[PDB]
Amino acid sequence: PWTLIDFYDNQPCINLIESKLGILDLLDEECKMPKGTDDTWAQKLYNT
Amino acid sequence: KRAVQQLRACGVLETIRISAAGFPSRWTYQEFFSRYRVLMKQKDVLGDRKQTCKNVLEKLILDKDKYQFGKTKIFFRAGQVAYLEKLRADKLRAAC
Amino acid sequence: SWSKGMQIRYNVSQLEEWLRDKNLMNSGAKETLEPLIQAAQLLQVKKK
Amino acid sequence: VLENILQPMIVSGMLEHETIQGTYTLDS
Amino acid sequence: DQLTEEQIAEFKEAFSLFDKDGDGTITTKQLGTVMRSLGQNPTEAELQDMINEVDADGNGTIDFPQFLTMMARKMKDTDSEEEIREAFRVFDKDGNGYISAAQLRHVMTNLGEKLTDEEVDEMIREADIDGDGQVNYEQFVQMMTAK
Repeated sequence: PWTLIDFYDNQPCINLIESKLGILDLLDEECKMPKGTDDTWAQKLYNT
Repeated sequence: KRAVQQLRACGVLETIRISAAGFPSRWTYQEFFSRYRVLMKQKDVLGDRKQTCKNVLEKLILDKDKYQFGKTKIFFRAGQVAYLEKLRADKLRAAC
Repeated sequence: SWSKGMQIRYNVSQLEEWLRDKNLMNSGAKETLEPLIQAAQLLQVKKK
Repeated sequence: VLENILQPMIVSGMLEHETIQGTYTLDS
Repeated sequence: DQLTEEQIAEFKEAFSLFDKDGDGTITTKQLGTVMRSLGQNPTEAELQDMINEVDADGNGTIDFPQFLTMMARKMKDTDSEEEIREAFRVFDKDGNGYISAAQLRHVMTNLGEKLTDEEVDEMIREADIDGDGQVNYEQFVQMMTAK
């Protein structure tokens, strides 16, 4: 049995980046929002 | 420097240590008997190498968790291969 | 392995007296064999 | 044909087998 | 323990054989030579220990009383023939009762206390060892133990 051995999962990072609240989705929103700018996008990332 | 930075990038060391946490080393019954005939005792030698080698390993290694018994190969933790090889070398050189 | 060199050489022997059974040393198979014998001897020889 | 017969034979018979002085030996 | 005087006299005769001075004292090299010539088995480590014990005095010569004490201390240690048999069985990988001459020669030449290849040839010729033929470990041990 492999009971002791466990799978180290990096899926939370993938969920954080790709899904909502990720920097790519926020960048897409800033692009679609008329006031998208680098500073406001960065502070949006930090706040979220 | 190149090797360590590229291994950090690849993250191979993480897989290495993860496998080291369990039983990375594996040894076949026939392979173990052939390699460890010196530590194998004549009185314990029998037709079935499985049980005899298991008993010899138990005598040599006190902790059960160190070795993982299997149907075909025995699996080991980090230090047992080095320990057994050191004992085998010492026995052989003393006999010679 | 240096250990397997003796096994290789012993098998080469076994084949050569097998040839002696058929008395085919005149055939020349040993002449095909010397590459293996040379490799085995080189492995057996000390390389210090 | 002889080579085809002997092809799987040699590896097990010659090297993998441990001579004592699908399994094939020197005597095989 | 007290050694029998017959053995003491035999030891003195053996000492006098190689004692080129005749004074009952000789160099540690011939000390080990006659130690082996007695049929006993001292380790070269034990030989060096005995040599340094003698050199502590600084003489470099083995006086007969200290030689007898050395004889007694050697008599303290006595390995058994079965131990040698098991040691040879260890190198008998085949277990057929026979061992290979060339591999035994390599074992002798390149393990632990390496000795001269001429001594290996001496073993081969004296023990009628075939150059390639398998040699029984047990017969070698028996004719070795005959003494």
